[PDB]
Amino acid sequence: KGSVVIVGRINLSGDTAYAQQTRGEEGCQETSQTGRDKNQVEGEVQIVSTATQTFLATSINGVLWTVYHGAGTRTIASPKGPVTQMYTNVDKDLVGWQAPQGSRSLTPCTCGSSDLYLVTRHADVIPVRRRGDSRGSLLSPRPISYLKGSSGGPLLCPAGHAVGIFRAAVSTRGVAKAVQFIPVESLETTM
Ligand SMILES: CC[C@@H]1[C@@H]2CN(C(=O)[C@H](C(C)(C)C)NC(=O)O[C@@H]3C[C@H]3CCCCCc3nc4ccc(OC)cc4nc3O2)[C@@H]1C(=O)N[C@]1(C(=O)NS(=O)(=O)C2(C)CC2)C[C@H]1C(F)F
Ligand SMILES: [Zn+2]
Repeated sequence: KGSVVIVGRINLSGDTAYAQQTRGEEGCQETSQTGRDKNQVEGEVQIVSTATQTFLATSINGVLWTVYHGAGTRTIASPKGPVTQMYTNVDKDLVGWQAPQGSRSLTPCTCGSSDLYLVTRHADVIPVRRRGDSRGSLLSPRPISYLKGSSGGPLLCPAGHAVGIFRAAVSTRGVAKAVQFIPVESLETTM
């Protein structure tokens, strides 16, 4: 199987969040096969792809994290070739690689806030009220299509620190009312 390939990023550096593509589909396919990606990486949230799926990956404490149901056991493409996973935990739906050079890492949240913000692959910043260790409710529910492809993205606190990794959606009749996530403390324990 090919490598996971970084194909873009969510720019959060300014006052406006927006998605940027850094590699098109043909270059993605070639890069997945070789595992050799010479593109410069920037930012905290990467848009990633395999031959068959696209989703997100988030750098926290020097590790690029994403979901097992997107990446499986795959390597990630890098300037020196394929890089093997540093963490794999199917029971948490969690994988991680060493963060690529040029990426910036989020810091784990320590403030205990229950007012969260989910960042999607379309650079929507969606307010979420935390409802448990691994769940939060959308303040404004919306069709699940708006969340598809955003697994591996971050939930952030009001200070912009990482609270969790988006894993699954709670959907009733196609409407997403809540999200389910990997708490950052599970990542910290993994580390
Ligand atoms: C394979 C999809 C996974 C499945 C089902 N799931 C759901 O969300 C479902 C749906 C009904 C919506 C389908 N909800 C749902 O279970 O809710 C109930 C409340 C929770 C409690 C259960 C959590 C289970 C998490 C999970 N652990 C796994 C572990 C190992 C594994 O090994 C193979 C596969 C695993 N699979 C898992 O979950 C996930 C999903 O779709 N995640 C999102 C996404 O965007 N993925 S993606 O980027 O498009 C992608 C698919 C390209 C990568 C965020 C949504 C976005 F769509 F909103
Ligand atoms: Zn915080």
